[PDB]
Amino acid sequence: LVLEFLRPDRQGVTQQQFKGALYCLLGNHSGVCLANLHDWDCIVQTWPAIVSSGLSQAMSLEKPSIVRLFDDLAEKIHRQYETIGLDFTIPKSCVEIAELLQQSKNPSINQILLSPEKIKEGIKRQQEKNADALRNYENLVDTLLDGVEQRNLPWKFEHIGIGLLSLLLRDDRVLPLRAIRFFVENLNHDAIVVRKMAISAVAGILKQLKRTHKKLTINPCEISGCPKPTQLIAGDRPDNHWLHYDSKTIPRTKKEWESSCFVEKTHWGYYTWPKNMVVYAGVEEQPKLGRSREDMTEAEQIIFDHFSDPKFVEQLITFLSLEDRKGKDKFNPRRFCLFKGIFRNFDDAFLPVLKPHLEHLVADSHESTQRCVAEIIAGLIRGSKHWTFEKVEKLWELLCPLLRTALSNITVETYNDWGACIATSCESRDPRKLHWLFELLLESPLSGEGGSFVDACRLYVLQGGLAQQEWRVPELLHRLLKYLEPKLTQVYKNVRERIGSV
Amino acid sequence: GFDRHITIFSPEGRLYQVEYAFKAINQGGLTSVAVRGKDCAVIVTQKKVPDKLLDSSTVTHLFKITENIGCVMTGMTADSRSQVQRARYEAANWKYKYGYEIPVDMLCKRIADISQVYTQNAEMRPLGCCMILIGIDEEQGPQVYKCDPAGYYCGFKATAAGVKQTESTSFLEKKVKKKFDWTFEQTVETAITCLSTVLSIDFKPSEIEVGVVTVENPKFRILTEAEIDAHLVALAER
Amino acid sequence: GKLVQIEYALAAVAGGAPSVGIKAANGVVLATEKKQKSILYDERSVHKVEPITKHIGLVYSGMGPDYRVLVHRARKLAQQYYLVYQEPIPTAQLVQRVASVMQEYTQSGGVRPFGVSLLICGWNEGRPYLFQSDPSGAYFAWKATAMGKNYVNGKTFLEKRYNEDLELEDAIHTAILTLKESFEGQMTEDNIEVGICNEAGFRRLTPTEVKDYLAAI
Amino acid sequence: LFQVEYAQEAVKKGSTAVGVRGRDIVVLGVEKKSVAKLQDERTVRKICALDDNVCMAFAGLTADARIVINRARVECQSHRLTVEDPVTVEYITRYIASLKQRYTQSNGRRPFGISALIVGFDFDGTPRLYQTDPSGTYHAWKANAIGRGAKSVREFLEKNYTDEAIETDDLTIKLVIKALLEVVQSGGKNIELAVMRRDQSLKILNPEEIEKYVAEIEKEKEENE
Amino acid sequence: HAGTCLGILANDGVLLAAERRNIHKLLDEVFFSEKIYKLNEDMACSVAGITSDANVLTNELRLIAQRYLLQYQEPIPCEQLVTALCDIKQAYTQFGGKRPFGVSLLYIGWDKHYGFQLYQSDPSGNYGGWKATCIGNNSAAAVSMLKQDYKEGEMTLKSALALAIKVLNKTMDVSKLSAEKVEIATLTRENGKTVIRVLKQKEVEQLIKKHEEEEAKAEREKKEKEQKEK
Ligand SMILES: O=P(O)(O)O[C@H]1[C@@H](OP(=O)(O)O)[C@@H](OP(=O)(O)O)[C@@H](OP(=O)(O)O)[C@@H](OP(=O)(O)O)[C@H]1OP(=O)(O)O
Repeated sequence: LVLEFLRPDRQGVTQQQFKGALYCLLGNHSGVCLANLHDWDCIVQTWPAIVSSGLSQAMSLEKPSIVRLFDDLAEKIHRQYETIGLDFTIPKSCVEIAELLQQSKNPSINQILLSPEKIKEGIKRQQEKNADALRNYENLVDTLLDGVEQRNLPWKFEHIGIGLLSLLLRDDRVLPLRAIRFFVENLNHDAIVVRKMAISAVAGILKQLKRTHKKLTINPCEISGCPKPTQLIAGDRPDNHWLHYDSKTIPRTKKEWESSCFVEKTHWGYYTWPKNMVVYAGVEEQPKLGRSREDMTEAEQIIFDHFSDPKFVEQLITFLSLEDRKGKDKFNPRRFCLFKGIFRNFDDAFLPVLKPHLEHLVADSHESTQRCVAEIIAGLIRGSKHWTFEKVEKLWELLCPLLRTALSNITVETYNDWGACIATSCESRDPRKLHWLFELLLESPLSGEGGSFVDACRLYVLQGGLAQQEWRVPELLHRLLKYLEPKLTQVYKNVRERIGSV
Repeated sequence: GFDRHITIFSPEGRLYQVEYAFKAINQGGLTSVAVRGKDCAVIVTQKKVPDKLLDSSTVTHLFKITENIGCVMTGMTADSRSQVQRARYEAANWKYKYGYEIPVDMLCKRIADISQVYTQNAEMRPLGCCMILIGIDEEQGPQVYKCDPAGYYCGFKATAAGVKQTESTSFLEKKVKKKFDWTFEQTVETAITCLSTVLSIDFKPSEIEVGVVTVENPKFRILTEAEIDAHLVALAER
Repeated sequence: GKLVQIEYALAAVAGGAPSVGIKAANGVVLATEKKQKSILYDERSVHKVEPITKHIGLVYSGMGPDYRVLVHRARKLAQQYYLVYQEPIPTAQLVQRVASVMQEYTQSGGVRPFGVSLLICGWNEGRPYLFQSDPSGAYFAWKATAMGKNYVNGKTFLEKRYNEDLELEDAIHTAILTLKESFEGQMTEDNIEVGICNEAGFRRLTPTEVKDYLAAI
Repeated sequence: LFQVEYAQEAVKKGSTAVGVRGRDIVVLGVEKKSVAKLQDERTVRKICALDDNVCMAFAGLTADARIVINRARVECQSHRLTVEDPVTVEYITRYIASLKQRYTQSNGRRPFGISALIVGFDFDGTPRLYQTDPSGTYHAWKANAIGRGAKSVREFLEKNYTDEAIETDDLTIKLVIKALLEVVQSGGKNIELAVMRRDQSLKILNPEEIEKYVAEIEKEKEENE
Repeated sequence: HAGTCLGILANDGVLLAAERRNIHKLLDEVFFSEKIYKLNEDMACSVAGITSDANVLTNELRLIAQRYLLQYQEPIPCEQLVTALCDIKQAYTQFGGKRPFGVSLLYIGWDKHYGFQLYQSDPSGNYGGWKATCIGNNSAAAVSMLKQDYKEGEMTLKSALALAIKVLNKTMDVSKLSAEKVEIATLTRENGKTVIRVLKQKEVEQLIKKHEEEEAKAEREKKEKEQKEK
């Protein structure tokens, strides 16, 4: 009945009735929203209706109150939304306790034990309800998608619909393929607000489309050859030595790369070994990279086709390059998540298309162009975790020159963004795998070719990477101390402060 | 918040200090009644001399603003004298500037306009006094007008000020609703009966002070104790 | 705080007696409720609706002493323009000048803002003009407006009744109807004050004229 | 006290300005920050001519600088009207420092909030460089820097400043460019340089001219390597 | 952010386009003149504020220009007019016993010294020269849109008007752009005289029609491209 007032087809609805119905749908500050009701059946009716209210004819966006109500309805829905079921099966263990509760004397009403036929009926209804919930979820995505594509819908309503669609990312199921196409296509939508909403959604879609990686239980004592002391000794020990970064240890070969354990996370091994320790499976067991696109699933194919097309990438790079706020812009980790997902899922399939853009972005000294490349570089390095040795070596041959040019061009506006890129790339990774970058920033941080301030920025980016690898780089920290000790009395104030921090 | 301390708006939209000024008028403990008859206007106020030592002539609440205009002041006495001096100056200035005597309505507006300034500006407190001006307007006949600390002014067929103003207004309303235009004797009787009923005093001539203006004699006249006694004795024999 | 004082001043206007302004093709009508508290009060002694010039008149909802200060300033501003340009002041010009005085009181310290909202009607160049000025000093041009108690209810009633083409006589009737909606007791010629602006200029309808309009309704 | 400290924070955030006093040329160089994609750079200056013989570079709040610069310019003309002589660089600095000491209102952000490097030539022909502070203290310096990276630039200037460095007008311009180049990284894109000269009007070098000097310093660095 | 005001500078002219919004049905269209007030013969301004706020600021700006004309008998250069008002705004903010002006203004003008120019003044009293800029409601979306579509040194008044209609359509909360709800003024030099002309409703309507048909052609091409891909 409340939805009838905001129906677009209904005529003679009047401004007052439409405004009143929106207030009923908004709800009280405390109480039933009536538009965010948990049940899918209620949400499927309310969400499309709000989006299609734009064509109502009783809607005056020109009046300020109507816009405030629509913004409040969207804000309340976003703040009070919670994921809604989709599967409600109850485990057998719970039913056994329930049967005992039915069969309990004292405060007991005599009742027949549930018939086997009755128990079967309950299972059938629950299966129907869960199937019905899934049907509603797919319809809500389809109906909301129809609303946003309406020929004559005010822009505000399209924005409200795209936000509602973003709330429908599930985490238990991949998004309907039509929605995946809309979000990848809307990555380059003219509105920045829609573009940011698409970036967040596509990064989530990439996690849904991610293929699981196998893991192998390992004995830390066996690989080290150490006895693994019973007492809880903490810090560097004989058993933890392999994790430490050593120049001789770095694999630098295809055979050595396959042989090395590559533990990854920094915390493992410092205080005690976990009862079960997993080092990841061998490359052959792990999901095959470099698929031909015939193998890729339809959802993966949609992301692949758009990213592969040169024009789509060129537009995306230009939109990413544009400044949004002057002096308030930052790394934006959501952009890093999108790139890390693309590289991890597609194994550098789009690396040739992105290569011309990356070279140009590094050359340009503009703060915005440098920020965009930094996010891609951080995602490219992080996405390379499960890549084969041949692929990782190729990425580094391209990356080492571009990073050197970027560090040379580091400026007050972009110094923080470059520090974030190095820190994000270094975090959660084995130091031995990232040996190319560690050598790159440690070769001559205080070269002095850039000048003071540039030297301090280069020392700062190196400091961020060393901090991320904690205790797993006994060398490198020693090498930096040796490099810094002669220059301690030869540095200006900006460098001196950075030397003190490092 | 200082809303109560100074004359600035409260969250409700009310200025408390003006309300406190109204409380001050009642603090004196004296009540004044003014009635407008067909041919005359009369003012009666209770006069209390607390000490035998005080000279009776000096204690008065009835003042002559101009030859044809007289007033009754209810409230803080020093504030009353301040308003009376301002009204007298305004009346003289009007005759000098415009060549004719100020109308009673115009004089009440001028005092009320000065009263508004006190409500708007924090530095000056509102004056806790009520001015009732009686005069004969040549064009519109006898006129009774009352000025408030709020700066409001209005013309009244009959009006009261002081501790018993609410009770006095109720007695006056009944007489005004019924009856007819009153003669001078009836108008003086109405004011004295109203004050006597509210305060239950059976006033002796010394207790009440009476001021009158008539169409026949426009000049303001304060009745002598004997004249007040003649009205009181006539009221007793009725 | 000055902004908070303005909000508080607006509250006093809302608590004030209801006043209605309607602009029609041939004239503007300004109507106000003037219920005397007691039979003792003399109805003819004080007038809520006041002329500023031959063609300009104003009505208010809020504190009356504050309203009087503005009417004196408005009358002075009209005379100053007449002396310099030898022509009646445009209503829009007067409203801009009256608004500036209210802004001065809000900006200054040690002085509370005015607690009165002014509805100003004028006729210049053969066009009716109706304007509203706030304690803040903001002014808006309104085809119809209601101020004071139940202003929100009155304004919605005005929306249904108002027609783009209306005669002044019809406009007077709807203005009286708007006051009737929020009138607690019987409406009489003494209870309501009505002022009309036309090509002739602002005039306060005599109580006898008000009685005739009330009888028709 | 607190107001003076707040003003000092504003100057520290300001664009770096370096000045060198040379035998025949006083050079003022200020870093030019990027503005916005659709903005026009003509409005932003940071180097202003107080008079024919005096030039000023400011780091601090832009609005406060406009008021101080206008008041100083009116004073220079008033001094010329009263005494018939060009203002001494010290006299204009003293006036600006006094204006900083009093904003003309009790409290009311009395420190102006701009630190100024004032460079120019006296009627005698003596080159002069002075620094003004929000506190109202004014000092004379052979070379000095204000704004971001000022302390680091000063140390470079202390080592670099020498009789050889100020020997020729080109060398003095190069010294200003090298010191600015440490705080601001780029070629001529982010640097604005003004040369007062001797008995000549202030000249702001065109972007092409500054790039040529920037190119020469790079060639000297390569030869030094 | 009372109302959106958008200025675009083009090689042949500068244009100020401003939203016209009716908060209440009973409000009259006396203030429909809205922005593009006309400071002088060569300058015009748009205020992101209530009409009462605009009148005090516009009247002061007109007085400054007239004072310049009385002394020099030549029109005030555009930068000087903006700088003088900004100094008054700064003084109110800087001095303790004053409240800073809350209105942001957009200025379009032609001067002999720098030609057609567009400027923005913040409530702070700081001004900037902008090739294109927006103030008022939904300013952020417009500035992002302007940066994406503005071509520096290739803009023409006709291209600028088309960009304005496109950016206004996607930033203003009108729902459907109409000639009544948008006001556009153009400053151009004809002969030796600067001409400020508010575009007529019929002319503005034609621009909206050209934008609508162009959008339809793009939509038709997009559907055809999808069909070709299928
Ligand atoms: O084992 P999973 O649950 O699948 O997730 C892990 C792990 O997450 P947890 O340590 O929380 O279990 C990592 O760390 P997070 O940063 O996600 O906490 C890692 O992330 P990095 O790549 O940043 O190291 C990556 O998660 P993802 O790659 O999805 O971000 C990885 O998942 P895989 O086993 O799929 O690599």
